[PDB]
Order: sequence, then C-alpha cells, then structure tokens
Amino acid sequence: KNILVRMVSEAGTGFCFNTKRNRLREKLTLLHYDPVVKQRVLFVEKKKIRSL
Amino acid sequence: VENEAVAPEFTNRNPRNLELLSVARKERGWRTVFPSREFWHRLRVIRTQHHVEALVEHQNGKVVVSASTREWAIKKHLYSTRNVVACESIGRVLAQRCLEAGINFMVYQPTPWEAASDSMKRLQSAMTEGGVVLREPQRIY
Amino acid sequence: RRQGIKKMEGHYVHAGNIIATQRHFRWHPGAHVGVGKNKCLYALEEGIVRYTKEVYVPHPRNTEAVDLITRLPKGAVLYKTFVHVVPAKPEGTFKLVAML
Amino acid sequence: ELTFEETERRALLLKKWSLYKQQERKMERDTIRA
Amino acid sequence: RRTPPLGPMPNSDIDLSNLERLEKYRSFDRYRRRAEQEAQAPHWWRTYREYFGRTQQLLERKQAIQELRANVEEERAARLRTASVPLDAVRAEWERTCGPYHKQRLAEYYGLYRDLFHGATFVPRVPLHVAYAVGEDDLMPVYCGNEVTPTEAAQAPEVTYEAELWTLLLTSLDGHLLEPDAEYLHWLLTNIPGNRVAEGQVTCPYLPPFPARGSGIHRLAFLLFKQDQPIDFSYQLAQRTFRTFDFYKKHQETMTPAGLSFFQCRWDDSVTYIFHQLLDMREPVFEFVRPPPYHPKQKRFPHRQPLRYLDRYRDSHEPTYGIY
RNA sequence: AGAGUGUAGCUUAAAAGCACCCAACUUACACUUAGGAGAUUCAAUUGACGCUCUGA
RNA sequence: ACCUCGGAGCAGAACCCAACCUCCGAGCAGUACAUGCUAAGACUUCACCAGUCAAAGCGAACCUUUGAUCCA
Ligand SMILES: [Mg+2]
Ligand SMILES: [Mg+2]
Repeated sequence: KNILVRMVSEAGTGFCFNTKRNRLREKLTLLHYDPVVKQRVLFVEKKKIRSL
Repeated sequence: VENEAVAPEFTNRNPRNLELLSVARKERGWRTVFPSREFWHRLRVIRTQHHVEALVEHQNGKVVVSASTREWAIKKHLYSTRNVVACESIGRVLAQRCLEAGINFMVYQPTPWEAASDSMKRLQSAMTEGGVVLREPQRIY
Repeated sequence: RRQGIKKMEGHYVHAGNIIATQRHFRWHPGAHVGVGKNKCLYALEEGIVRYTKEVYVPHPRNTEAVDLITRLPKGAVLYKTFVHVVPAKPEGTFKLVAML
Repeated sequence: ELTFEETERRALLLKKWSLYKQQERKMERDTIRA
Repeated sequence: RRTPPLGPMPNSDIDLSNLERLEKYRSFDRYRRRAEQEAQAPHWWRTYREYFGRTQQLLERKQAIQELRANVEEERAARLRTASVPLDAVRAEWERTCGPYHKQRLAEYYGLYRDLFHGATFVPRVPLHVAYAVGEDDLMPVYCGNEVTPTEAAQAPEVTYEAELWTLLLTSLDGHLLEPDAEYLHWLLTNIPGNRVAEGQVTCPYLPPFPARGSGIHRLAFLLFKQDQPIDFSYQLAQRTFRTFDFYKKHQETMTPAGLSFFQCRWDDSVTYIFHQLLDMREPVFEFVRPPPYHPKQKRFPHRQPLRYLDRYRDSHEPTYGIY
C-alpha cells in the first residue's frame, strides 16, 4: 500500500509538506518549492504520518 | 484658444492601433481545433507540387503581405521553385515586405512534420534574420 | 448531473460565465470561448453567444482524430457545433487626461 | 567517407534513373490504355 | 419532427455505397486544405463568418528560365541548398510588375480607402518613393505601412518617382483632435513639373506629424495624383482640417490617384516641440482607459461568497467612521 | 470524302492546381521529408498540322 | 442482500426525473512535487452543508472514486 509522509525542507526552514509513497519504496528525497526561501530546495522524508 | 478645443475622447481609426499597442483582442478560443486563432497576424506557407507560397494574413482573414514564387519578379532568379532554396528565398522576400509593411511580429502555426521540415526551418530562419519575429507579444489586459 | 447549455444563442454573457457544461464534446469552443478541465465551455469575453456549424480540423497531436480523418473519403469534411462569444464592448477608449 | 564528385555522380544517376523509369512507366501505361 | 435541410447537406454528394472503392484522405494536410476550402465556401447555415466578418514577355520568361536551368552552377547551388537571390533586383522587379496590387491590398487592410474615399478604391500605378532625410548621410524611407518617428519626419521628405503633371498630398488619417472623421493635411504640392518637386505649388506649408502622447499610432498617407491641367486651389488646425473625400470630389475630373505611400507615427519629443513652438498650444495627453470591471448587482446577503465580495463594491479603501 | 475538332493524364485554371516517379521511414502500403520531369500543333478571331467518328 | 459515491440501462429532442430496480467499480491507483499563490465572473445533484469551472495577475517550470462537527 501507500503511506503519507512528511517531507521536511533541507534548507533549514520549518517548512514541511505531505506526500504519498509506497511503504516498500525507499525513503524519499525530492526537489520542491520553498515558499519562505522562494526557491526550489531539497526535502527529505522525516517520519511516517499514516498508512493509507 | 480655438486650437486647444480637443474632444474628451480620442478616436483613433487605424485598424492596427490597438494591435500595435498590444491591447487588441485575440480570438482566444478554438482549443479543440487546429490551428489556434489567438493571433493578430499569421504566417501561412503553402507548398504546392510546383510552387512555394507564403502569406501574412490578419486574423479577420484579409491577406496582408504575400510572397509567391509564382510571380515572375522572384521566379526569374532561382533554379527550382519547389526546394529549400525556394523556401529560403521566399522567406527573405516576405521578411523584407513585412518590414516595409510594418509587420514586425507574426505567428507561425506548423504541424509537427512541417516544423521538422528543413525547408520550413530555413524559412523561419530567413524571416527571423530579416527582422520578423515569429512570436506575437502577449495581450495587455 | 444538471449538465447542458446554460446560455442559449443571443444571450448576453459576461466574461467568465459558463456557457455549457458537457460530458463529451457536444459543443466545441469557438471564438472567445474557453474550455475547462471538465470540458465546460465558458466565455472569455463579454458579448453575445452564437452557435454555428464549422469544419472540424483536429489538432495533429490528437492521434485518434487524425486516424479518423485519414480513414475518411477524399471529399468528406467533418462538421461540429461551435459556440462563439461576439464581443460587445471595445477593449477601451482613449481619453484626454491632461492638456500639458 | 565519400567525396564531392561521387556525390554529384550519385545525384546525376538518381536524376537519370528518374527520367528512365518515368519513360518506362509512361510507355507501360500507353500499352495498357492502347 | 424533422425540418428538411435548406440546401445541400455537406458530404452528401459523395455519399455512396462504394466506400471501399472511394479514395480516402491518406494524409492530414489534404484534409486540412479541403476543410479550409469548405470554410471559405458560403453556406446556408449559421457560420463564424456571418458574425465575425505580353506573349513576347511569356516567351522571354520561358527562355530565361531555360537559361537559368541550363546554368550548371545554379543547379549545383540549388541541389546543395546554398544559392541565394538578389533582394534589391527582386524588389525593383516586383515593384514594376505586381507591386501596385500588393500596395492596394495594404491600403485596404489599413483602411485608407474606406477612410479617405468612403470605400472607393484604386491602384497605385506609379512606384512612388518618399524618404525623410535623417541628418545628412541617410534618409529613412516611407514604404506602404512603414514606421517613422516624428523626429525623423520633422523636415519635408525627398520624393522620387519615375514618371512624367503631379499633385502630392500628405494627410494624417487619424490625427484629428476634435472631429473623429476629419483629418489634418500636412503638406501639399500641386502642379509638379515632371519629376522635380522643388517647383511645386506649396499651397499649404509643410507640417511635421504630431500624434498626441498615449493617443496610439497614427497612419499618415502620401497621395500622388496624375494631373491633366493645372487648377487654382482654394499653422492653424481649423484650416489644416479637411476631408480627402470631398477634396478629391472637387478635383476628380482632372486628377486621378496613381501613387500611395503610408507610414505609422508614434509619440516623440519632436511632437512636444511641434505642439509648443509653432502650434502654440498645450499638447494633449491621452491615456487608454479600459471600461470598469463588471460586477453583478450587490446582494444584501452574498451567500457563499468570500469576504472579498464587499471589497468588490466598496469605493474608498480608507477607513470611514460615519457619525463618529 | 465529310463532321467534331485540339493546354504534360484531368480541369465552364488562366501557363496554375491536382495528378505521376524515385531516394529515405516503413515486411509492405501509406504518411512525412527531400528531390524530378513535364504542355496551350504551325501561320495570320480565322486558315492549314494531328486525334475521334461517319464511308468506300 | 442493500444503505455513500461514481459510470451505464432510464427516460428518443434544455434540465429534472422510471424511486423501488439491473449491471459495473471506488473507498483508489498512476503521475507530478508550482500537479503553486492569488483572483473577475459563473455552474451546481432541485434547501443548506458540500461539490465544480475559471479569465486577468504573481511565481515556478517549459493530471487521468468518497465522510461534517466535536475531540485528540
Ligand atoms: Mg444514473
Ligand atoms: Mg445548488
């Protein structure tokens, strides 16, 4: 199944956004727009929010 | 002063006034149909069996500036009127005529294979080096 | 579903008004008529709504429509119903702001 | 790799075969119609 | 119920049972050409258009083409896609041959005919040439629809045309400031002897173009009329205003238009100079004002509307306090 | 001997558009892209050089 | 067995509807991580709740099936 995860910005900001990834799939690292920084920055998966 | 009697509302009757101000409307519909009508002037190329022809046509359908290799004045200077050389020559002639007619901006609507065509690439290059830009400015709302 | 035409021919329509809601492309967008993600037809300008029948030339990237049109006899032309908005007001006017 | 003279000869050969098979198809069609 | 068609239904003439024996559109472009032809063709149903609407010369041409083809260098260049074309020679030849027809198209598109002669057209037989001398070394030409600044058009232009009398006129079709239909004449030479222009009768002195700021782009027309026999004719706007329509009505018996060349003028500092120095008046400034945005009639209870609904109808953005 | 007479294959086209051929992509066809070849039968609307038909 | 939603029958021609009923599938999957932010004007399952579309603008790049409040 899929799990909702909290991608947390690697830019030092507290900005986090939620994505969906397969449980069997590896932890996610993804480029995403940082509104506070106003630039695309890397985000890393921190913790599993739920299992959907 | 009688010379300063100016009407409160000006009435510019030049058909190209708002188009050149980049304020006139473009027909923004027709999404399910090709080609799009969202232009003021369009570059249309007709490649027949023997002749290659180019038109600069307003949105209303009026043909504004044409260059046909059918015409003697141009066909008397090249070998074949149905090749890349003919396309480039007609493109340069049309670019000169567009500049003399004041049409600096245009829209070109090729099919994917027309765009991939080397002759059409040469025609676009000829137009852009002649001064005509094949991309109209956005409308100002 | 409550779909169908919301503005019949001759109806005055303001920019943004939904003209027709549809599941398929029963009516096609004409002049100054945009299409939503769900094929809803809305007015891009303020004016009068007109329904016409026009020759249908599908976008070349539309593979199914291109196949349909290539499987067609040499004299046939497809027709579709199009919805246009005939704009009423001009884009604007030039007004004397100052006599410098 | 290839040179310019051989390319020109290839183009001339293509043109001459164009003419030759054009005459061939023309005469075949003439026989058909006759 | 079914009302019968009011004419030939499309795709009815070819509607035959031999579909397999009927040649088909093997390609998209042939269908596109047919569809464009059909769209151009008139129809009995409502359509988008309803609402949004010598022998020796031939022999010489054939011989010249044969010579050009026979030239092996030309064939080699063409097959190598490297040949070029003399633009100046092509321009001159086109001007002589079919340039007047294209210039008539340009005039019709620019609305010169409908706005000057109320739709009455003609053909610019004489390949007229006008050019405003910029500085001393060069001179900006005035083609059919050119773009020339009033700074470059400050002084009167040099006119050349291979012909033999002539009346030359300049109008601003849309520069009028009071009456929409009228127009301003800028300079008018009459009874031109052949080609030389300095000997022309200067009835109205030369005026540079003066398009007001933010008033758009104005179209200025050089008219040239063939003249049979001279006729006596006749810095103030009331006397510079006139209508080419009735003006040429008063002279069409002996004058016939044979030349046109027109250009577009925008605002420039020379226009400030023109308005102040010699017109002696405050220059008008125009702004393109769009109509106010449409909002539906305000409701007492704007159900399901956002809070911005009230802002859509309030006029002043500053806080108000009523009686307090 | 007489009639119809006549633009490259077709054109109530006026030197054009469709047709036509190869080269590459196709098993192949097709598409597309590159190229190729083409005519108003001879003299002043008329007469005579060629084709079809009607006879021997 | 069903109870919500969606698609088809089931309504021949705006909408609405043959409830009950017949069949199918969804409590999603894939994709992207601007698949953002804002905002005229509209639609709407006949109330409300809810649910849709969207010009212009700003910013990046260059989408195809459900569940309120409270409470944690
Ligand atoms: Mg149902
Ligand atoms: Mg409702």
